[PDB]
Amino acid sequence: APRSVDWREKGYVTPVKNQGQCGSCWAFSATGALEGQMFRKTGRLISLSEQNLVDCSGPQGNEGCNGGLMDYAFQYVQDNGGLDSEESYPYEATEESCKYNPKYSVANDTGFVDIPKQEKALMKAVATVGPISVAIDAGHESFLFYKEGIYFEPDCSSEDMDHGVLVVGYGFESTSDNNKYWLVKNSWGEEWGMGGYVKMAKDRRNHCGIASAASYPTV
Ligand SMILES: *C(=N)c1nc(N2CCOCC2)nc(N(Cc2cn3ccccc3n2)C2CCCC2)n1
Repeated sequence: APRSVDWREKGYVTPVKNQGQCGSCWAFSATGALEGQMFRKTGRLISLSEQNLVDCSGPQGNEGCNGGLMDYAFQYVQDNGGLDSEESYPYEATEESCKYNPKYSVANDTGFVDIPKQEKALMKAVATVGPISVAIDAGHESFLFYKEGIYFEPDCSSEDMDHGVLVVGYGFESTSDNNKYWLVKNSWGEEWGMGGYVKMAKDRRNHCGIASAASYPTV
């Protein structure tokens, strides 16, 4: 696997979005992964509708603003036969009736792949696939108020995750020791973190569970 990867550089990644006061991080994580796989497939980067996922993917197990899972979102897209663009179906930050319209579908998927629960497997997936949906333990004030640098939380769990995000790459800080990170796109707007991103500690014992529930859609 290369020593660093940043799929933003290759065109795979839309600007940072903001989920607002809705428990829809899973929908943002899933749209980010499918944005990347649709870009690999077609060469077009098209922002996808989280609202479509929030409003419509109850049968697959999602719960709107009460949470959900990226794999359930990928199963919805396969069952539904499509997913609308963000432009056609903009984000409202509350769970509403389903308004999917196939005319405005711009993405599809054929299922999903669950990555083995190990950081080396995650690294190989990031290097060979594109952006990867992951779950993390974000439930510390240190993450809420993260500003810059490598995030390392000694109380983080590797087994109990509570937030869905997107790994867009990995690398290292030049600067001392234990300097590797996962480049993670959050859905808390651009003013959180580093332009909306967090450098997450890498190869530190599966810090915050980043490799424990990683997946991506097949297209
Ligand atoms: C993301 N914004 C988010 N929010 C929540 N909430 C907890 C419940 O109330 C609102 C915020 N939870 C997550 N989770 C945990 C979760 C919740 N649900 C509901 C239905 C099925 C699975 C499920 N997981 C994360 C979502 C992806 C990884 C855990 N996220």
